[PDB]
Amino acid sequence: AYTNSFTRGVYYPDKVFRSSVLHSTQDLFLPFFSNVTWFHAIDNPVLPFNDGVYFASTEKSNIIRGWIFGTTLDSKTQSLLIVNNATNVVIKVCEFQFCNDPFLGVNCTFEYVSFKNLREFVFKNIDGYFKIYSKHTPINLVRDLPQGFSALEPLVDLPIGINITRFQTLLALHAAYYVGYLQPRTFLLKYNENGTITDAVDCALDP
Amino acid sequence: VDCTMYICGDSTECSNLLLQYGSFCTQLNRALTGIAVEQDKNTQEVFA
Amino acid sequence: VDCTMYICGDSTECSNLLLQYGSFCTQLNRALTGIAVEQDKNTQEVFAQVKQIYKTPPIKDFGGFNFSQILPDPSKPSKRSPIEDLLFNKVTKFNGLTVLPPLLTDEMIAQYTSALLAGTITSGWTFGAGPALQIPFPMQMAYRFNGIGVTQNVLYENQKLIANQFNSAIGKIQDSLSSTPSALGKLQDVVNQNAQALNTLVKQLSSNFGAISSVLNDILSRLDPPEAEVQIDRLITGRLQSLQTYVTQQLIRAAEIRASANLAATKMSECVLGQSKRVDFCGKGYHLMSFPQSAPHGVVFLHVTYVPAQEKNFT
Amino acid sequence: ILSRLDPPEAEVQIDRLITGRLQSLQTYVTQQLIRAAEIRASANLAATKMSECVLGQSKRVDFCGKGYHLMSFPQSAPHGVVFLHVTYVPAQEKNFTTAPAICHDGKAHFPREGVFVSNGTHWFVTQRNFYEPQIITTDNTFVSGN
Amino acid sequence: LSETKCTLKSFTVEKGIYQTSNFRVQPTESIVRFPNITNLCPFGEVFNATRFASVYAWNRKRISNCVADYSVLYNSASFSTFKCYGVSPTKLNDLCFTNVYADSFVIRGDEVRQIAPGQTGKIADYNYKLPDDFTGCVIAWNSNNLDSKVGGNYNYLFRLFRKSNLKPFERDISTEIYQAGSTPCNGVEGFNCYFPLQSYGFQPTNGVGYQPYRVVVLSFELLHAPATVCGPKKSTNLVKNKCVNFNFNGLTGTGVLTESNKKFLPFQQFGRDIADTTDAVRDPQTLEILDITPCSFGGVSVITPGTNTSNQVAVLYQGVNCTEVNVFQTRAGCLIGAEHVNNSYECDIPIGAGICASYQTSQSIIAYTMSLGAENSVAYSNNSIAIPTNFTISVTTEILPVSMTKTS
Repeated sequence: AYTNSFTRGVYYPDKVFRSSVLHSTQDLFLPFFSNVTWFHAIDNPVLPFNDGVYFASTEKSNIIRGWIFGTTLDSKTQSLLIVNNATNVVIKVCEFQFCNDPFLGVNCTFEYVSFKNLREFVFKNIDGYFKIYSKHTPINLVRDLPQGFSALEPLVDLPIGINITRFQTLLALHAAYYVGYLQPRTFLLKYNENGTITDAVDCALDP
Repeated sequence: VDCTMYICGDSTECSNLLLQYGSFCTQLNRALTGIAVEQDKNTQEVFA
Repeated sequence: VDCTMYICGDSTECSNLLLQYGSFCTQLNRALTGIAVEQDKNTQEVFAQVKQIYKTPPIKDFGGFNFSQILPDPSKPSKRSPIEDLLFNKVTKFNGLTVLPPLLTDEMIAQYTSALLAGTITSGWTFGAGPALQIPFPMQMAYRFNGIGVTQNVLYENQKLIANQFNSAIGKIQDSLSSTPSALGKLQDVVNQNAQALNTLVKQLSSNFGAISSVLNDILSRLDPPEAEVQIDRLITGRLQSLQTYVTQQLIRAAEIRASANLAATKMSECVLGQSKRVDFCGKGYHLMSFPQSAPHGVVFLHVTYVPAQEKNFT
Repeated sequence: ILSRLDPPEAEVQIDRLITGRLQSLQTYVTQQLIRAAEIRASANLAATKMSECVLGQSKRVDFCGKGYHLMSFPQSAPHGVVFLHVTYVPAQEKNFTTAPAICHDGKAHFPREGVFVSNGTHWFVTQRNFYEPQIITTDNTFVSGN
Repeated sequence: LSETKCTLKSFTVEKGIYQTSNFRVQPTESIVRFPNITNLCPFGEVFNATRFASVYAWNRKRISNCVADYSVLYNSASFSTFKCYGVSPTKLNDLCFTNVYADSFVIRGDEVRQIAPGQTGKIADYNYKLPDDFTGCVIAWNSNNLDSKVGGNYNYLFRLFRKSNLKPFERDISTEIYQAGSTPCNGVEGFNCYFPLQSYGFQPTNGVGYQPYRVVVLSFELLHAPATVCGPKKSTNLVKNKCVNFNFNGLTGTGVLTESNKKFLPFQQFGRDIADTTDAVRDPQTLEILDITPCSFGGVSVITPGTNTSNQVAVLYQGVNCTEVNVFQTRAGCLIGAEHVNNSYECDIPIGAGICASYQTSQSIIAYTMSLGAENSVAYSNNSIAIPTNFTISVTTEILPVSMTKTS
C-alpha cells in the first residue's frame, strides 16, 4: 500500500567498536516517514529505494528475504538473483531468471562474500564489497508496521565485484513490508552505555 | 557575511577544495552573531 | 599548552623542520603565562580587604533580628551558610593540554567572607577606617536611618514591626533563589564558552588544515618532507589563530573579566564598608546595609533598601 | 637573503616575512590596540582621581587613601603621575555605658547630635568622633511623646 | 641553577619561582610497540598469470588481508609512478594500512605522472569507472626486448572515441563508439562511427616503453578497526600498571597494557571519544580487551631565594605522582628538596593550593593551610560603647601610568 515507513532501515556504517557519543554521518540510508511504494509481499509486488539503498525491507518471521538486481533484469547482462535463508550458506549470488510478478525459486565464482521476529535484509555493492546485514528480535503485533526502532548488524565484509543498476523482488518461500524514498542526506545516531543505536533524526525532513 | 558564497562564488570545484579545511567559517559566523546581540543589549540597557 | 608536543607529536624530523622558524612558541608561552598570573591577581584584589580575623560572640542577642540564614553553620564539615550551600549545589587532557590549580581555596574564601560579615555586624562602619569600636544594633540602625533624612525616633517607635519585615524578606529571598534555575546565567555562560573554545581547539586536530586527513599522528606517519612542511605551516597558523582567538578574544575576555573585577572591588568598598549616596548604585531605593556571599568563580551581594508606600494629599 | 635568492623560491620567503611580521606584529598590533586599551583605562582613572580629590573633598570610602580624606597634592614622573594623600585616624579608646533616651517628666528626651554616655555616676552628652563631655539641658535635646 | 641562569639570560637571579625546560616521561623502555599481526603477501601468480586480459577484462589475484611492508611498498626503486597521494612515500614506512587490495591496469607514457586507481583515460571511463584521485603504485623492471608486435596492438587500445570523460577502476567489456554526436553504433565501425579504440603501436623495433608492462597495483584502506592490524615493532607482554614500551598499533609513547573491563560499544574501536585515540584493543590471539593510556609528562619549575644569599634550590614537577619519576607529595605535584613544618606564617613564594615556601639557614619550605591574619574578637554587649580620645595624621602614596611610547 502506502504507509509511513516510520523509523526502519538503519545500520552500522562500520564493524569496529565505539562508546557513548552523539554522532553524525554521511552515507546512503532509508528515509524517516516515507511515502514508500510499498507493494505487498504475500499481493506480492515490487518496492522503491531511491537515492542510495539496497533492497531495504521489513520482516515478520523471515517473510521478506529475496530480491533481484541487475541492469536489464532478464539475465541478458548484469543480473542477480538472491535466495535468502542465512542458515546453510552455500552462496548463490549467481545469475538466475526473474519476473514482473517478482517471486523467488530454489556461474558466480569468488567465495569471498560479506510480526513475530525482526529480520530486515541488505544487499549492497560498494567498491566490490557485496555487503549484507540481517536482524533478529521478536515482537507481538501482526497487522502492520510496529512503531519502533532497530539497527541492522553485518554478517561478513568481503568483496566480489559484479555491477548492478536496477532491481526486482523475490519471495523466499519454503501482507506488509515497508521501504522508503530518499536523497543523500545525513543522520544523527544516538547511543547508550551498552552500545545500541537508540534514536536517529533525519536532517532534511522539516525545520 | 555569507561566508562560503564570498569565498567561492558559485563554484563546485571551489566548494570541494574548501571542504578540506574545517570550521573556520562557523567560527566567523559565531563571532559576528555575538557582536550583533551585544549591540541591542547596550541600547536597551541605556534607555529603558 | 605545549607548542612542540602539540605540533609534532614526538617526531625528530618534525622538530628539525620546525626549528627554522623562530620564537613563535616562546611568545605563545609568554602570553599564556601572563594571563595565568592576572587571574590570581584579580581574586586576591577583590577579596583580601581586611587585615584581622573577627568572629561573632557566642550569644545572639541583636534586639530581634535573626541572622541565622547567613552566619556559618558548624554542623557541616565545611562551614558554609545554607544560602552558600544552595548556590554551590545549583551550578553543575592529553595532547599537550594542562590545567593548573588556583592559589586560594574555597575554605579560605569562606573564612574571608565570614570575617567581613562578623565585623560589620558587630561594629558598623568604623572597622574600615581605623580600629574597631563596638556598638548595639538599635543605635547603629538609628544612625543609618538618620543618614537618609528621617528623624531617629521613628526607628525606636517601630522596632518590632521593622524586625518582622526584615525576617520575612530574608525568608522570601532564600526561597526565590532556591526556586528559579536561571539565576546564575552569567557564571554558567562563562564556563560554557571556555569549554567550547577548548573543544574546538582540540578538534582542529580533527580538522585537516590543508591535510588529506585530520588526526595528526597518522598524517605525520604518512607525509614526506616537502608535503609535511605544507601541512605543519597551516597547522601552526591555525593553532596560533585559535589559541590566539583565545589570546585575542581573551585578552578581550580578560579585559571583560578585569572590568568586572574592578567593578566588584568598588562595590564592596563602597556598599559593604560604608553607606552610599549615589542613586541606584547599591540597589533600588534608599540604601541601608549590605551583606556579601561567595559562589564558584564569583560573588553575590544582598542589598537592603527603604521604600515609602502610602500617600495622602494636602495644601 | 635577497642577494642569494631566486624568484619562485624567494616568493615563499617574502610571503612568510609579511605574514610573520604582521603576525608577531599582529598579536603586537592587536597588542598595540590592547595595551592602548589598558593604558586608556588607567588614564581615565587618573583623570577622575585628579578632578575628585585634588579639586575638592570626597566622601566615597577608600577611593583616596585609607581613613577620612582631608587633602591631596600631585607630582610628576616619567610617563606617569604620583599622588600624596592626607588622612585622619583615631587613636585611643575608652569604654562607657549608654542608653537610648531619658524620661525626666514622663516625657522622652532624645539627643540632637551625639550620644548619652555615663562615666558611672553622672550623665553627659558627647559627639561621636571625639570625646568631649558636656552638661545636658534643653538646648541640645528635643521632646517626642511619652 | 645553571638552567635558570640560561633561561633568564643573566647571572644575577632574583627571588621567585621560575620555569625551565619541561620533563616528558622519556621512554622508561624505548618507544616501541606494534600488534601481534605479522602476515605478508605474494605477487607471483598475478605477475605470471596467463591472461592479464584486455583493459575491459583485467585480471586480479587476491593480494590483501596482510601486513604489507609499506617500507618495501615505497623503498622499492622499481616503482615508477609514486604519486600515490593521500599518503606519502618517504613516510609510508611509518604507516598502518588496514588493508592493501589488488586491482590492476595498464599505463601509457604521458600518464606516468597520472597513474593510480583513479587515473587518466577513456580507456578507464569505459573499461573502468571511479574518480581521478591519486593512489596507485606501479612495479617496473627492464622490459626493453621482451614482447611486442609491429603495426599496432588491438588489445591495449587507446579509446580516443568514448562518449564521455575519464574515470577509472570498474569493468565493462563493451567496446563502444564515441557519442560525439548522437550515434549508438553498438561497437561497430563506420563513418561518424570511427572504430572506438585505436592502437598505440606497441612495436618491438620501437622503444622500450611499447614492450610489455604487466602492472601490479595496490589499493590502500585505513580503518578504526579492532587494533589487531598495523606495522612492525616489538610487542611487550601485557604488563599492567607498569610503564613499558608502547607504540600501540601506531600510537607511540611508553606506558601500559592495562586489561580493560570496558565493554567498548560497537563501531569506533579506535575509541572515538572526541580526541579520536584508541582506548581499547582486542586481538585474535589475545581476545581480551586492552586499555590504552600514555604515561605522564609535565613542566619542571625551579624555586629559589635570591642568588646573593644562597645557592640551594628546590625542584617541583607539575601534576606527576612521585613514584613515577626529601620527597613530598602535594596537590600541585611532587616536590623534591624541602622540609615540612607545622607552624604557619605569611606567604613569600606562592606554589599552589594554599602552600607557600621560604628560606631557613627563617622558615622551612612550609606546606599547610596558610595563615590569613591575627585573630581578634570584639567584646559585644547591649549597653556598652567605645569612643576615641586622640588623633593622628598620615600620608600615603599612589602611582599610575598615563601614556606610552610612539613609533612607526
